[PDB]
Formats: sequence, structure tokens, C-alpha cells
Amino acid sequence: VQLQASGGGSVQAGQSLRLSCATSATSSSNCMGWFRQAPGKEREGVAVIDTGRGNTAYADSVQGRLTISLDNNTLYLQMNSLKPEDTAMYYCAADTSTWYRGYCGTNPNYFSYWGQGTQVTVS
Amino acid sequence: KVFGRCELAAAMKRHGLDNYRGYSLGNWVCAAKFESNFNTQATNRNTDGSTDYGILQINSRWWCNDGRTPGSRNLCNIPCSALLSSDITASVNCAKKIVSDGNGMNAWVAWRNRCKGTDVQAWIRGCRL
Repeated sequence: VQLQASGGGSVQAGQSLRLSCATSATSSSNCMGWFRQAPGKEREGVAVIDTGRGNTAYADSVQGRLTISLDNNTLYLQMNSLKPEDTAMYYCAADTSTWYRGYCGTNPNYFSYWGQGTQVTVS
Repeated sequence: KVFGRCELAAAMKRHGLDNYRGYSLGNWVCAAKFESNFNTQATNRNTDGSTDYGILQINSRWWCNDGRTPGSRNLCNIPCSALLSSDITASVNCAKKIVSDGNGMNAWVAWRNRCKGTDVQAWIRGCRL
């Protein structure tokens, strides 16, 4: 159940969805986030949050529509005003605290941990 | 500009990154792939208000000046805009300073996670340098 994403669904554009994932977050990670991936495509960073400070950063494509939050131990991704372009598999990720990180970024390659994904389809 | 793999390998070799501080050329090409996907114009915001710039996603917290990251440094003594050029000179020169700052290529988180300890030579295989 660790880092298992859920909340996905098939909806009409304009509607909302709320993705969730279980954590166990401020001790084993410096950063947590969400990335998405379309069939045969590369992972795309969506949102990131600094586990200690709570500071966030977003990809230009989701700025103002998606919100990442941490209820230290659950990670959330509120998706408002969904667009057809948001269609993809969503995963929640985390990095390792064994390496110092004074800040966080959305690049999926900045996270070595993630779990099962959840499908988001918007028509 | 979005570099081709071999196109970037050749440019990085000409700019003296092959074996710089013991890091073979493939390490640098691999780092660029996972940091910027070879896009010289890539910019990504960090949670502290700083931003990562260019082919090697060099940050404004310590390395370049973008004028919007309060209390930061500009160790490479360059405007972050210089790191967004199609010519990789500024990015390479700054990268050479970064890699000697004490943590080697570990400064690049994407390199640490996707490249370090892998067959990085594969990134320059078949390329005319």
C-alpha cells in the first residue's frame, strides 16, 4: 500500500479528480511528487513538494489547476478543470533522504521511488 | 535547440568534457539526457524559488544570476540566460566549476539516479566524435 496511487477515472473535460497515495515522508525523503506517463511516452513531472518546508513547484502545463499537498501520512493531488491532455497514468514519487537536497524539482529523474499508478482519462 | 545524442556528444568532446575530473564523456551526455532531455532552453522551477537552466539544468541558487532568487549566489559569474543558448560554452564552463565543488557529478541529481554506475559509454556508442 506504500506509494500506491488511486483516485483515477474516466471523466469529461472540466470535471475534477483527486489522486491519493499512502506514505510512511519527512524522515525518509526530502521531496515527494507526482509524475505522469502516456503509453509509449516518457515520464512527465507534474508537481513536487518539499517534505520539510511544504514548498511546492509545478509544471507549466498544470500550474493553477493541480495542487500537491502532504497530510503527514498521505500525499494528495487535487486535479481541477481536467483537460484531454491530462490523460495518462499518474504515479506518486519520493526521493531518498540519504542524499541532501536543499530544495526540490519536478523532474521525474529526481525521484528513485514510486509505486503503482492510476489511470486518468479525460474526453 | 534540442540536440541529437551524437550531436551533443561531439560538441561536449570539443568543449573538453571527456574524462574531465575522471568522468568519461558518456556521463555528461547521459546527464544532459535526464536533466534536460537535450533541450538547451529547458527551464524548471524549484521549490525554493530558484530555477534550473539549460542543457545541464544548472541552478540559480548557487551558480548563475537570474535576478529573481533572493540571497543566492552566482559562482559561475554569469546570467542564467547565458545557460539557455544553443551554444553550450557557458553551460560547459559552469559545469566544470560545479563538478569540482566537492561532490563530483553528484551535483546533478538526474545523473546520480539515472547515470551513475551504469554503462554510460552506450551514450556515445556509434557517434563520430
